Amino acid sequence: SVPTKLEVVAATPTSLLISWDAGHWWEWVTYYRITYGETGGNSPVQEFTVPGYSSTATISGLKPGVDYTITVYAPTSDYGSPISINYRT
Amino acid sequence: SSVPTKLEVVAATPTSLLISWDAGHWWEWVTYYRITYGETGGNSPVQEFTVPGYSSTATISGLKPGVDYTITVYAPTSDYGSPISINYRT
Amino acid sequence: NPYIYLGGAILAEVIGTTLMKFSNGFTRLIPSMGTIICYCASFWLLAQTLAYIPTGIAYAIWSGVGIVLISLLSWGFFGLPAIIGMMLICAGVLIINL
Amino acid sequence: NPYIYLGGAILAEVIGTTLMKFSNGFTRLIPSMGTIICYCASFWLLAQTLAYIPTGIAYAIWSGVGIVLISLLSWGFFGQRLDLPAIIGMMLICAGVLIINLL
Ligand SMILES: C[n+]1ccc(-c2cc[n+](C)cc2)cc1
Repeated sequence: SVPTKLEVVAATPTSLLISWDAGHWWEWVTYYRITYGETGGNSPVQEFTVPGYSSTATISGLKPGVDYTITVYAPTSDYGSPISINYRT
Repeated sequence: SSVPTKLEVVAATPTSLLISWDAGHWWEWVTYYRITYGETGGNSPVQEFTVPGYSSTATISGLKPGVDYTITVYAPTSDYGSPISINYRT
Repeated sequence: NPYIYLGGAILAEVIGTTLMKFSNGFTRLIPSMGTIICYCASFWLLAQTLAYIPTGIAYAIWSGVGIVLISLLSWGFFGLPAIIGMMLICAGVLIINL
Repeated sequence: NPYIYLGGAILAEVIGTTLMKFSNGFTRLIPSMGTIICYCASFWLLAQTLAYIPTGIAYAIWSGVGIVLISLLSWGFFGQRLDLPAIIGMMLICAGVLIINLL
């Protein structure tokens, strides 16, 4: 159910500004954890967390041309499966 | 038999002061000390900021050099003791 | 006066526990903040109302109107000895209230 | 043991309330920090037993004993104020509590 609609608004060779639909007031979670790592897997992934009222987040420090996989987890799996997508800088 | 005690200026600086005070005994420790600072001449209001009661030190910034100021460390209420106030010229 | 804040702390705790049953594991941000605000207020309310009235009385009174009001608004929109027993403690408050 | 890990939760709250009178409106450090800690302990143990103990049983047990426990701690830690006549009101408040949970 939440989060819903994970897409990339702006894109730099080294950065990605992502956004999602945080739900709607009474379905606002307290936080979303965002996981971004290389689409391959030669190294582990990176991960941070964003407050639940926020629907957007920035991802800095990426390598140009490399494809990445971004996942936005809810606080728990009860709010639905985590939405994940793919993008190339 | 009041708190806080011994309000002194540890370090100084033209634009910043570092102060401390004797928090007293453990049963005399409070939850938040509020601290007020302003000009000695008194042609302005009084800046105020709080600080948790488990710290005996507080740092103030944004002062104008050369001016004489008056610092006063308060308590949550007026039951713990009279507030200690001192002076210092940056 | 002192039995106004005690009952105000009762309403606060009841609203907190109900906003907790609405929210999940403190995840639903809006009612999660409600529970924190309701609690932080109610604890600051009990801290101030315990200095006035005897504490074992503010205790007893709270456990009374607590389940009394929690089951009062239970039949409100959500989910016999409970109606008369309500008036029983309610009269018990009436012989420890001003 | 569920009923005994409840007893830790009820006594932690019983201890914490008498410290809240010392908290002085949450303005005195050590009693102010003391009552939030004691209540955190009560939280930890109640939820530990709610997985085994039914609701109103644990609550009315808390009620009667809690009215009893701190009222004797108040008759010793501090003393007595009393602004009305019947002590038995709290026992029949507790009774009114006992007959809307259990009954
Ligand atoms: C954490 N905490 C919650 C509620 C109370 C409370 C005390 C007495 N009664 C009767 C009800 C609620 C005390 C502490």
